Amino acid sequence: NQLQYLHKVVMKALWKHQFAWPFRQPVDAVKLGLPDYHKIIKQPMDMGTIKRRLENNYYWAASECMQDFNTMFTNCYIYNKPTDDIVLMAQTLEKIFLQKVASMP
Amino acid sequence: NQLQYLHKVVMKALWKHQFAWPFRQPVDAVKLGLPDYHKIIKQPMDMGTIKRRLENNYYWAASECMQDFNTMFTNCYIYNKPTDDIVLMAQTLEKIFLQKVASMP
Ligand SMILES: Cc1nnc2n1-c1ccccc1C(c1ccccc1)=N[C@H]2NC(=O)OCc1ccccc1
Ligand SMILES: Cc1nnc2n1-c1ccccc1C(c1ccccc1)=N[C@H]2NC(=O)OCc1ccccc1
Repeated sequence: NQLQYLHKVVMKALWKHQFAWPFRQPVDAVKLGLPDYHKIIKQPMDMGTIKRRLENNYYWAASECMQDFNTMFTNCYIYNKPTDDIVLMAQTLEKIFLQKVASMP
Repeated sequence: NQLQYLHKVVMKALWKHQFAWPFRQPVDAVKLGLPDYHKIIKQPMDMGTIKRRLENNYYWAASECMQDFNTMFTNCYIYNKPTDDIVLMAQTLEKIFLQKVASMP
């Protein structure tokens, strides 16, 4: 019921979102040219991974899925500079995530 | 019911927590010697403010209170360096926040 909601309502909205594109797949540190990314960020996470996990019944509790969303956003804030656009993008998506989590069954 | 839960269960646990102390009052940029804090962080938030707001029935929806917790943690990640202790402290508290939010009525 709760994981159904996270998949059917929360992920549906965030995946579609205008600012979703950077978070749809794992950060490729080599392509992006970020040699220090995996030195700073120890637990990478992204929406593609969360989506697969929801589809394949990976999670046992809603909170596990919620923690993955949180880790995704947090990594972005920790690695990037405050003035970066990605930071505003993460904030916008996280706000919507928390709003819908408040309405979870 | 939901705001009661946020006050009685969520705030109760986080306020007591070992790592709560830096977040119990607004960041005093002058005392802490952070001249650029309010240039970078545009919406300051802290647990003291959230606690007063819960006590005084300030909030209309649980999500408003949840957004304040999120803003508090996010500010910490954006302003501080990745290796700072406060960053680990925020992560620990945020994990507990999200865990209890998953059990909200
Ligand atoms: C997700 C995520 N998390 N971080 C990043 N993405 C990301 C993932 C996939 C694609 C893009 C991005 C964007 C991005 C997103 C949107 C707009 C602009 C940028 N930015 C990436 N970070 C970056 O390029 O760091 C700059 C840097 C480089 C070297 C050293 C220090 C700092
Ligand atoms: C909350 C919160 N958010 N940021 C900070 N606190 C905070 C609030 C109240 C009290 C302490 C702290 C601690 C803290 C907390 C715990 C342990 C260590 C530190 N650190 C503060 N930041 C800081 O000193 O920046 C270093 C800096 C200075 C100048 C320039 C650049 C960077």
